Amino acid sequence: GCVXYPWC
Repeated sequence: GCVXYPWC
């Protein structure tokens, strides 16, 4: 889970 997901 990258900061932004789904909009990473």
